[PDB]
Amino acid sequence: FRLDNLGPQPGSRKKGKRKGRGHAAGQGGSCGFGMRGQKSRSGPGIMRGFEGGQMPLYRRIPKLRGIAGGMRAGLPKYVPINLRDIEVAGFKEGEEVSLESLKAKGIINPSGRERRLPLKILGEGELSTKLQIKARAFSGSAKEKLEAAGCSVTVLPGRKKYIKESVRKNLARADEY
Amino acid sequence: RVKRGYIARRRRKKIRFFASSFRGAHSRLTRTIAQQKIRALVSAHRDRDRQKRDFRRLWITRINAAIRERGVYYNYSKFIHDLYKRQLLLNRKILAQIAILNPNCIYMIYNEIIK
Amino acid sequence: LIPLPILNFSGEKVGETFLNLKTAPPEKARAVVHRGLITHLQNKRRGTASTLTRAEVRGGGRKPYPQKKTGRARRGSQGSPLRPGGGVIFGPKPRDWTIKMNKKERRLALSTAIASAVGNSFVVEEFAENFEKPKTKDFIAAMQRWGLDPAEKSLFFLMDLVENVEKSGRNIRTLKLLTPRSLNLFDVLNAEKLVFTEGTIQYLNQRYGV
Amino acid sequence: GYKMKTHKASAKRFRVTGKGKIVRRRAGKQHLLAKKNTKRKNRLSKLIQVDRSDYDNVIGALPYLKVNR
RNA sequence: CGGUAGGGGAGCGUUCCGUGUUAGGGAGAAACGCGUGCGUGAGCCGCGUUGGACGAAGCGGAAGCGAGAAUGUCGGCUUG
RNA sequence: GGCCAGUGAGACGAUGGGGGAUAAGCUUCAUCGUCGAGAGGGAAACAGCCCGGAUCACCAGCUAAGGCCCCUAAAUGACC
RNA sequence: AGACAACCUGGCGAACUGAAACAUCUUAGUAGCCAGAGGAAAAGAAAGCAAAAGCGAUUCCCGUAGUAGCGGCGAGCGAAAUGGGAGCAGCCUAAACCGUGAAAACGGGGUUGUGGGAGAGCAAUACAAGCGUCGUGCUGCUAGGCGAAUCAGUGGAGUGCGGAACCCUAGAUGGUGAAAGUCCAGUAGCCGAAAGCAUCACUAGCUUAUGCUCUGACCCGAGUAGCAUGGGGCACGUGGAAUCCCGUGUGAAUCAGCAAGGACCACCUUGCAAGGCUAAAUACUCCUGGGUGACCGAUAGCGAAGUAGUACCGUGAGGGAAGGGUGAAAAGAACCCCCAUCGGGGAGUGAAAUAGAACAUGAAACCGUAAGCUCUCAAGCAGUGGGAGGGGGAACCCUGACCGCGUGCCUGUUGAAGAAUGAGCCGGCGACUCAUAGGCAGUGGCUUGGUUAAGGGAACCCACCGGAGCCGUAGCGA
Repeated sequence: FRLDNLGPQPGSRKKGKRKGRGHAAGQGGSCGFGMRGQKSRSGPGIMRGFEGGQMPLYRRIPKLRGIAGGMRAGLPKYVPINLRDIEVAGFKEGEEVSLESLKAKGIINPSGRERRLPLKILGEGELSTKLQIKARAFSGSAKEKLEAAGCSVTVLPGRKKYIKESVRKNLARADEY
Repeated sequence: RVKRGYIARRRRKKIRFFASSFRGAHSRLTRTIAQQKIRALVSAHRDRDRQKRDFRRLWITRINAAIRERGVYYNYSKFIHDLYKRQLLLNRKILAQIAILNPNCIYMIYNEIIK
Repeated sequence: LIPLPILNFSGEKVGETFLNLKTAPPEKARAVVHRGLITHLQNKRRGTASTLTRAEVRGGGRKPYPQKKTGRARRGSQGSPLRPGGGVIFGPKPRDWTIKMNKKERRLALSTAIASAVGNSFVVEEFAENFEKPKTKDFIAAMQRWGLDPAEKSLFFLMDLVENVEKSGRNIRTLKLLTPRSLNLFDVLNAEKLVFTEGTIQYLNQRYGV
Repeated sequence: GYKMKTHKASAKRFRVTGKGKIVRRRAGKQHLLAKKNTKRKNRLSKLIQVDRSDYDNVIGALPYLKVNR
């Protein structure tokens, strides 16, 4: 493969059309911008989502729901379905499982919020071989599937939240059964 | 990264040469050499299709006179009653051509038509 | 693929050292290796091409004469692009091109280049060098007795590149020594006369599989 | 090296629905409803998908939002 | 198989770079012309001169890249 | 459906109408034609009427609208 | 005490603009002006961030995130913590009590934080660091030197070409009549300094701090934090508006305290103010040295390839041009003739001077000259198809008698040959470009995943490294 001999495949590259060089090119003169008007004039031009004085669609419509204050956050716990977990990459059944094992396996990868996710096991999907999961709270349907499977499952307590002593004492007082 | 040109001089010498014997500024003065060029090509079209049309005309009138030479009222009209009734495959107004070269032949044609 | 005999200083045929390298699918080789070259030497360039716009040129910003009441065009500065005093429209200013080419593709441009140069009388191959008092005569004579000398650009490389061959390889313009650290797509892409050593034949084989 | 800002005045409006198509919210609901029949009122509450014209006024005006078609 | 606005397809050309201190070149590089040579065409081959030094082709790359229209603009020249 | 345009005051002719004075090469709408964006022949000249639709070559022929005394092709042809 | 290209800090601080108007907002705290200082400045060692888990002075790049949020919730503005890197560096003071005192003041102890410092005891503390005295020795900078290898024939000249040798730790460059490793200055490598200056090291001085423990309850940066009130900036437009600095007036406690943890209140967690200093990574160019150029090469590149901020213009601030290329060597023209010594023709030089000094290729417009054919009853956007007559080298090209057809070109219009626009002609200069991002298509790589960014890499490109981060994997819901 000498330097001279090498060539690129066909259709790999398209020469950019240069507007205004000639009439034969066809973009010459007006350049397809037509005659006059705001679009024809050089400049930033009319703003997008602008209706030329009519109320824009965004303006007429009320902002969705609960707009002002809202967590507007979904993800809490990364969710990996059983079909995805049992199927595809398959655990030895000797292996521990959990988030650390999963990342290594490559079935599930958490990058933006590794810290925020605790993981969850979805009810959906069926697992052929029983396995032990040290992951935190799972869906009841999903929890049921593992139990039917008979694979050992263990809930994991991720963290403890500090509470005021007076409040804590109050809870103890309730302990009326 | 200046990229200046000379391809105009050839672009334009070529025309400058196609417009020779144009008798005015139409042969020297480039910015009009161009539009002249355009207009010579255009009249080449119109004079070409009109030359087909024009030579028919010329032969119709020429054959027409040769036929009217018979002193009785014949025509280029009636000569063609009688030249298609008798099957002659279209001497193609080029009987108008021998009519001036071999006139005796065209009198032979004409007599066979009259029969 | 195809094997190839090892040479020596004397120039005989010890050894086998079969070389196998991963290659692009046929009909995709040119696009794969061409694009790799063109990112190579497109990336290499350097901007170093500047100019001045209507705003930097030193000409002033005085409206040279009033708008109307004069019979003459509406010229609006003598620093304007139209006037031949300066002010270029859309001149070149230092742009910094760079073409991220996917590693696993770039590799494959090498493997294709190499794997295409071998087996057609374009890969002689050695095993070592012992030069002392580096002298560019024993070395060029080595090329002579060795493979193809003819000073016809004969890319040529080695492993760990002992100084006393670096130091006698530079005088000869046609062939330039290479190391894995210094490997480039360009110069191993003559497929003309490129040599190897066993450290390169297995190091090479090791880097690329099938 | 710069980035395209998202017209926040229409990200507080739209939304996109997993299968990837803009929805919105219907208009005329928190104002003067003695007048308005019930029937109309529960027609003026359902979040409906949005028509195509503006579906092209916005997909350009709100670029980081993962809409298909 | 008419075609303006306009959209799509296929190309030529110019300065520069890779293949190069390339092939070729003081028996002579480019501007002017004879060849209706050659092309649908942008243009290409040849052909010559007092001077006369550089530089193709092919496969590729980049663009201060293609002009008679801006009462454009710089220079030289006319008309009256 | 995707990616993207240009267009946003048309003109006349035919018809049914409003306004006008059943005036305008006026204005305003509805249904079609040509021009716009379309050449060519008839109309003396003559976008918007008639035939008609131009890929090219032809010093070949038949016709359409229209025409046959001269300028310009073709009967100063028949009979009422 | 003056000067400064740009970068920096401070004070004052606009507007055209965007919002298709415009007063809140945005351009923007930008521009500019003033005031300092540095080769860098500013910032900086925690009354910080966090969040039941951890960090640990500052300053930058990546990235989180064009997300959270703010916003006539309009135009728009837009963080940060965790994560990854570049660079790392910590100290000195104010009390408390002691030794002075013409009652100010100086000396010594004292400086840290789940709390230190004022108080109580040794077996004769050393290693460690900084600095300085002048002093010593290499390393580089400011001169420089040695430094390999050939000739012939070609043609005005050879470095090219054909032939024949050689060097190469030196085919990097500049020249030399025409291009060369072997012609020259050179280059690799190598040697070199009075003296001056650099970045370090060492020989001898000051200086290093928590070697430890325990029970008291002194001080722990006073008109300062708070508050009221007026603001400014915080990504955050007076909003529940925290922290952060300011104008007016009131005006705490200090450790069985005080501030922060986005009003506020409790409990818990972090840090402990109102004193100061400090290198690097970092932004910059009027510049200097080294190198590189898909940068220009004479209306381009600096405005400026010669007395270029020049001539010139303006009172003044200020504006601001154009002019390059005989030859390899002036060998730049001895002598003669026309001759007011302007300019010429010979002669001479040179390869060439129709290269001769308003000299290098020399286009077009425009000004002539000579030859070929042709116009004086003409009518025409001046051409075209037919071609009479004639001239050319002996079927092609020149000119054209006469006929027919043909209402300039662009912009722009429902509609222009238009008596609508524009252009005197010629030659040049002159217009959808780049940066980063979203979307789509073509092409390719990979895939039961794809990719790395900042950053390194014996320069710059770069093989290899770098998994932080992003995209595809689960939706519905405020």
